[PDB]
Amino acid sequence: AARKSAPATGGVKKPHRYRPGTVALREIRRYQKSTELLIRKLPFQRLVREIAQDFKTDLRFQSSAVMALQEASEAYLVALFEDTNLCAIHAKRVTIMPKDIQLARRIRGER
Amino acid sequence: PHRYRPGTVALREIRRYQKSTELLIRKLPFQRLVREIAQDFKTDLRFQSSAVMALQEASEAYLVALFEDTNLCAIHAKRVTIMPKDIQLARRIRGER
Amino acid sequence: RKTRKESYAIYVYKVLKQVHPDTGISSKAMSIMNSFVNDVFERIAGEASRLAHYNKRSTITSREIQTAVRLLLPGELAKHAVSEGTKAVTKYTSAK
Amino acid sequence: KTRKESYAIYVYKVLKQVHPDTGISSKAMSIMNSFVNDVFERIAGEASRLAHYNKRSTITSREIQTAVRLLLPGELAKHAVSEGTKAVTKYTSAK
Amino acid sequence: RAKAKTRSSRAGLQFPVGRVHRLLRKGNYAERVGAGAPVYLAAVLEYLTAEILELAGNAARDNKKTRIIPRHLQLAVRNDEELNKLLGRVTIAQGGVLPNIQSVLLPK
Amino acid sequence: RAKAKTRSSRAGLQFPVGRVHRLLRKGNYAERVGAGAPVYLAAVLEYLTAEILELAGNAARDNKKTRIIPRHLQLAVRNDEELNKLLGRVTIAQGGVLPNIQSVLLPKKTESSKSAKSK
Amino acid sequence: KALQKELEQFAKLLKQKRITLGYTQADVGLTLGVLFGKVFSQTTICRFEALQLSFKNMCKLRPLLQKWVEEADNNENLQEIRKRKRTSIENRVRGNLENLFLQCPKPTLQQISHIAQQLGLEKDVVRVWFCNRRQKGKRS
Amino acid sequence: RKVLRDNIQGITKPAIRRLARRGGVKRISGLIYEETRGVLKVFLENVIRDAVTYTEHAKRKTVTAMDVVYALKRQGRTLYGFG
Amino acid sequence: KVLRDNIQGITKPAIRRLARRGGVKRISGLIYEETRGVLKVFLENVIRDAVTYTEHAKRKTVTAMDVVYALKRQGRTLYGFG
DNA sequence: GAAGTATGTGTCTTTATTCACAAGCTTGCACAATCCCTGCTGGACAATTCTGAGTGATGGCAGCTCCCACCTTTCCTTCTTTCTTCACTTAGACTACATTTATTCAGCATCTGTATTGTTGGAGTAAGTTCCATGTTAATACTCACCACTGAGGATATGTTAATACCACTTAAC
DNA sequence: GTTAAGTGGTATTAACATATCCTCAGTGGTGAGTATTAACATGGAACTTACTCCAACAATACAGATGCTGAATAAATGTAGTCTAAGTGAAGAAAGAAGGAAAGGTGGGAGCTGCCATCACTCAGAATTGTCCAGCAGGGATTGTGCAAGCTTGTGAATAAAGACACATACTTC
Repeated sequence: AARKSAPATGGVKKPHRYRPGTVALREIRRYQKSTELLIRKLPFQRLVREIAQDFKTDLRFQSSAVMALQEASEAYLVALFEDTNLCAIHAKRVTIMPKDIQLARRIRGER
Repeated sequence: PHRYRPGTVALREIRRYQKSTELLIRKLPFQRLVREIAQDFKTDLRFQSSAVMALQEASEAYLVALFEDTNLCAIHAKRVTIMPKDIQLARRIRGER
Repeated sequence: RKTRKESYAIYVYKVLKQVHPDTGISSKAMSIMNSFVNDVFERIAGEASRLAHYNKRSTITSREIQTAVRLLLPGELAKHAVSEGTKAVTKYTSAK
Repeated sequence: KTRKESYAIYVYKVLKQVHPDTGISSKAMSIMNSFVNDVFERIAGEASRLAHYNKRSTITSREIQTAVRLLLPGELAKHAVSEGTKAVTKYTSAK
Repeated sequence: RAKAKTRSSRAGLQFPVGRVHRLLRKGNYAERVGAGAPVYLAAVLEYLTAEILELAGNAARDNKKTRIIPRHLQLAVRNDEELNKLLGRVTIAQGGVLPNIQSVLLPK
Repeated sequence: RAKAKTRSSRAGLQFPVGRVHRLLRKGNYAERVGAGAPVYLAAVLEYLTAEILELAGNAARDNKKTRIIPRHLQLAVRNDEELNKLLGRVTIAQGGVLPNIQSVLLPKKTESSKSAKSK
Repeated sequence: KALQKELEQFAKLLKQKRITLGYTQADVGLTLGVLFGKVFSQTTICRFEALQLSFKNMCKLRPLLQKWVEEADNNENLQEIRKRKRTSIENRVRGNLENLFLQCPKPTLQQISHIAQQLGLEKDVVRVWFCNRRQKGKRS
Repeated sequence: RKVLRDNIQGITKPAIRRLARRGGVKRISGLIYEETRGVLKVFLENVIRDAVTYTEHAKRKTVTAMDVVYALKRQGRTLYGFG
Repeated sequence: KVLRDNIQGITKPAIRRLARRGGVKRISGLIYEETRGVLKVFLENVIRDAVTYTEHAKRKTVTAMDVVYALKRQGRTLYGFG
């Protein structure tokens, strides 16, 4: 059918902008080369103490105890995002959705 | 003559096999497969009757549970047909690939 | 005569006759229930054995068993199992 | 301070064999110490129940060999079995 | 000499405290075993046994059966949220599966 | 009394046979422990250590480092098909992940065809 | 007289309407065929819009195009939803026929039938080609 | 002295279809059956290899139910009802 | 409003960084709330077991070994902390 | 949309099947009583390590604005899978016998625990040092928007010739 | 004899094959621009090396529990054959599911800016943990006793199996 438009455009000066996915791919390479913890330590440390209040009051934590929790927590979340990414690609997407997390966790045996 | 639609009988099979508890693989074909696999590990191997039966209960439980995971991968991809790509994804997430 | 083989069959049956006086059990379900008790025994005793090793203890006590129960049984199961275990030790201690 | 034993010097002895001009960080040695401890319990735990299954009171090199075959994946299992029997052969021949 | 009373009767249990004590002693768990450990363990084992048998007898009654078979144990364990978690990685022989069909597979 | 010789030296092992024997005896594994069990276990433990350290030492040389860090242990373990199966449920602290981007996420290479055009 | 300039003005406006309506010259011939029955080839439309055809032909095709431009403006979809067949002669047939000349300029129909069967051409095609051969040879 | 071969094909397509029905599958691709046979062979090889390892350690020549049960437990696949 | 619930201290950029190390290229906006719920469940299971080891030892401080023991008990062995 | 029809599942009854429950026997293990001793407990005390507070600097986050590539919906084609039928091919059952193996003693070999002594390997602490993280710089490589080149297919212009058409001459009919 | 049709003869006409040209799509080449990589110098902290010392290991003897070999043998699995019906395999027709194309829209990405919450550091205190030492009671070891539990038989209740009847649902027709 007659589906036509006007392809008018122009440019004089424009600050450089990367396409939607160039920086995201750059970030994947950056954070897969690195080995540091990706969650801030103080916000995570507060979360650990908040959760532990449900189990015991006036609980003390060693510095390495919170660090051991953080290393395990991010390892669990990074590995879960690897399974979540596979489900998104399985469903012919590149965007991970909450249903991909739920499918990955269900197959693992957590749901 | 009488013809059911493509999927009415399949749902009927799902209900009857989820209601029963018997083994769904023939015993002799499975027993022969067990003895063939064991030949790679030790020549002149004997098997108890219950040793093969235990292998069949575990094998069918493993396969039924994998098809449940496989089915969820098919529905996730907006399908009702389970495909080999669904078995591969289910086994990869489980940690077998 | 065949060698004696111990099982929890007579004890699982006694427990059954309290919860369901008129209900019986087949020998295949009794064999599954015997495997369940043995499997849970190794879990609790194995977990309690590690607790003594962690704390440099040479004895497994009801305190090690109680901690193992809380570590293995989930949620409402652990709370009731601790209640039954504590009630039995209290009753056993008061007797002799 | 009370003494705390670890496999640090033995892991360093092995490292100086395979890679003479290579060091190891203290965090990596903590990981390598955990690896040796973890594998020790896996083999000793499997060997312990092998004796229980077979109604044996003694853990021998046969229980250790079977536990290595059950736990290690294939090429690791047959190389470790070769190393284990080679050491037991050398140990017996020596004294 | 005093007439023997089993440690199960002292604790008011059905499971054998004396046998559980021997299995703890000979299972290579610790150098020593306390007096209350077999009593605590037999009480926990007896409770977990009664939990399954209660739910399995109900499933047997729901099928008009007066005898528990492996199918009823499977139904009891999988229909209890906590027992299914305890026995999550456990296969019950001749138990089958739960009758669950996905809603997207049903006819319109 | 004769001169002392370590059981590690008799077997030719760097790992301690006498200490492995003690850990077996006090680990509550069996009522008795044979003489060859600590020798076999120490030789297996030493072999696995050399396997990891050989691969991790290779990794350090690729990053032009003369010192193994946890990153190199993770790279060594995860790049070996058999060490990755042995340590499949193990988390190595400060180890990171293997660099791996799924091929469907990589940008579409330059190419263009022509569909039916009515303009 | 002024019919020349009136035709020229009509042709320029005809080109403008054809370009505005989005119709190719082959499409113009197809429309003329499906609305009158005398389908014309796109070469004729080219020679028209460029004003190449002869004056008599100019006047002859004026009315058909007038009617088409005055009619097609209403609806195009339904319209969208008899050539003077001119068989070509391939070069070897041309050479063979030239060989058949230089000996018998005007063959009889008895020989014409044989020639037609020999080279696989229609009798009417061979007859008209023979006539035009004579015609162009008598030009000079 | 007897030898066997071509026995994975004895796990027939109807038998695989029944297993998918108990798994709640309504529609099955044509290439599932070959994929399933490879999946079962890998699973059975792992369990039998451990079962024979338990058998040869016991200095035995017959594989008992306990050897299978022990092997399955070692894979995290505890099986109730066989000892 | 400023962040109130502690779980909210696991910021969206922090979750995006974890997805980048996981190879994720594009993230739905509902992932972050799902990820915070997932982490809170994981931490509850580990901390509950880590405290259970602590109260058994009759201590008040949670040591690194309690976390390591709790992780191992869940089939998530962690190396490098004892 | 109902009526109607065919198929399948469920339900109640009757009857044979089987398998669980109880009675009877023996054996080994649980209890009772006793003695011994060491692991665990409670107290006191040093010391150590974690919590709470304050501080300064800055970088990471939160909120924002575009805008475009991705997800979702709709529509259509195709071809894969389902359902049914029918021939036939093994599985299941069951006897019967052959062959291997797992169990049991019995005697003896040998291997491990236990105790004691002496030393030496390994852990902790201290000095000695060199690898690596950090910075600055430069070079290289990647991304992205702009400019342009050119080839392909369709659509026009040509050269050229089949094909018809107009006209003079002859020839056939009433 | 006159008039309409057939036969040629020459002028016009219009379509074919191929020659040009318009326009649009695909490359790509390209500078700017940004980010990653590599070189090089430097300080420090994190490693390696060298010393005490002390607890764990080895050497030595010996007792006794554990395992070995051979014999005999019962238990158990394998092997083969026979028969019947339950299940499998192949084929054919067709429904509908899978997948591609197309369009739209919206949600997520990239980038920008301001600020506040994280981080690194320090300190002071108190709460906790570790060590040491006495001591005593809980647990092991032992022996004698008996009775609970396992094995072996035996039977009535539970379950499976027809068999007929009653739905309940599905699918085509009207």
